[PDB]
Amino acid sequence: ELSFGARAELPRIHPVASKLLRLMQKKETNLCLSADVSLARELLQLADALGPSICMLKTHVDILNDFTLDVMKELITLAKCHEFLIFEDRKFADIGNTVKKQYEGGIFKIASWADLVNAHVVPGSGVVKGLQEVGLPLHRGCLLIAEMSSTGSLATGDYTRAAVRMAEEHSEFVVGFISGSRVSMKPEFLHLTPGVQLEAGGDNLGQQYNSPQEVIGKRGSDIIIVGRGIISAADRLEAAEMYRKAAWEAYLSRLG
Amino acid sequence: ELSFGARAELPRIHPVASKLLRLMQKKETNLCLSADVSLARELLQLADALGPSICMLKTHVDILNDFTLDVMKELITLAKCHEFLIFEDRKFADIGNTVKKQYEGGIFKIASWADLVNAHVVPGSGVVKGLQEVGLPLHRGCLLIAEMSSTGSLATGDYTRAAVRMAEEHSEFVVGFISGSRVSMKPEFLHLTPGVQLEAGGDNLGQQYNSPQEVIGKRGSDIIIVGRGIISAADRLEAAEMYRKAAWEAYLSRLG
Ligand SMILES: O=c1ccn([C@@H]2O[C@H](COP(=O)(O)O)[C@@H](O)[C@H]2O)c(=O)[nH]1
Ligand SMILES: O=c1ccn([C@@H]2O[C@H](COP(=O)(O)O)[C@@H](O)[C@H]2O)c(=O)[nH]1
Repeated sequence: ELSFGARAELPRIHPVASKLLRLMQKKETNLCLSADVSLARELLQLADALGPSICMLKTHVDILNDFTLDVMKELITLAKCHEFLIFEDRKFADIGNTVKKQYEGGIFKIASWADLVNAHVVPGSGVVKGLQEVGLPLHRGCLLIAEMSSTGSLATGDYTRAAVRMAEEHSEFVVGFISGSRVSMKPEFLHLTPGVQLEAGGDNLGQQYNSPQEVIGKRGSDIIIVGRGIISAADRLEAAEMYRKAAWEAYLSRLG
Repeated sequence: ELSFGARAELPRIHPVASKLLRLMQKKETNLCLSADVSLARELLQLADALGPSICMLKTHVDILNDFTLDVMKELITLAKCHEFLIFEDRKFADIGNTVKKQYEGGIFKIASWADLVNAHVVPGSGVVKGLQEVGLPLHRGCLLIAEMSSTGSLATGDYTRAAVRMAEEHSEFVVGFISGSRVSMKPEFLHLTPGVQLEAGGDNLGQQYNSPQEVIGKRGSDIIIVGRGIISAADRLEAAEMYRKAAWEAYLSRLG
């Protein structure tokens, strides 16, 4: 098992994965903030204050009441200043011809500002081929959704194996997974795990939580994705630091 | 087997399904236009000219370069005038708590103007529960994606059966399916089939085509969804009429 800093140098590493792994090692953070807010001002104030604590800020641009491309420009300024990637959790899940348009165009122009996006594998590999036509020229990366945190998820068994095969066959663009665990034995791939809180529980719409120690330490994932565990706390900076320290120590203790 | 007009009166019919089935029968159309354009002016000119030929206009609001809510107001005027439903092909596919916000809020406010949306079943039934908490009060309907037209689709076997169960257990909100065939034996549910052209072929990104006669007549679906077969033709009105007549006669010949 290699450190994040050593994985950043692997021969087959994608440049976006390398950039991420280097800033994870430099800043001692494997925390991705899930910035699940409706106001641009709150998104940007969280990005600025929590930027030093995170390797990545995950967006849902389509829930931002006051989205503009200028908001995205200000978010990029903060991502460059504090050194984190921007991940739009758009979950592309259409035919290749459609997702290429949804990624490049419309009002969001996601590919212009998102380092990373993700896709469901259920439509078959055309979803990746369509995205990669926009993303490769724009030097972007993609995550494939191999496992999901929600109750009744059908992303199990052969489905998860199909996501891993699709990733390992599109390594020029696919840099890793949304998963609950290590699903690929290839260290070039990133594992990002949502459904994370320090306390046991869930929500009223099928979300299930596991702790940073469980998903990084026992399940072998790389990065925790945390929304409400931080966003709903009074002091979001201290909450981010709690999650960062939990995920970082779980990572170190797996390394030995 | 019942006519569309008789299915509109079934005891367990959803009001949105009933409205659709009545206008299908009245206008002799089971054609859904896939309005896959980037200009509001082209979307509205297609909606006006093809409105009389279609039961439904399917949007991807996120590929419109000049989306505003006032464009959607103008589309609703045309939908009311010509009598067709608006279906936003958003393919919601996240945890329940997130999709509720993606459906109601952000820039698009999809629930404010879309009669129908659709969802992938892969996250489990929380995706439907989240959507239905916005959609039920707004008297909307939802389609579940049981099968997909694209090469390598994993929406087969047990996955398709899970989509049918999830629909039949959420019948207050779920009115049918995106599918390649009849997947439910319950006549209250609508089957809408994309991947349709008159000629054999596909695209370069995994789309596969079958004819209206195949999907309506042999495979027992209700509605054809047609994009490029119409949109790329010179005379989009005549193309819409050719698809309408094909789908309508295939439906009549299965009725006897
Ligand atoms: O399997 C998945 C994939 C994405 N997500 C997303 O991650 C975030 C989880 O937020 P939470 O920590 O508040 O539950 C939220 O934005 C979801 O849309 C999951 O929760 N689970
Ligand atoms: O299984 C599915 C579901 C949706 N769609 C959508 O239907 C449309 C197909 O358009 P086309 O006729 O131009 O191939 C397009 O908007 C797709 O996003 C499929 O093609 N297949």
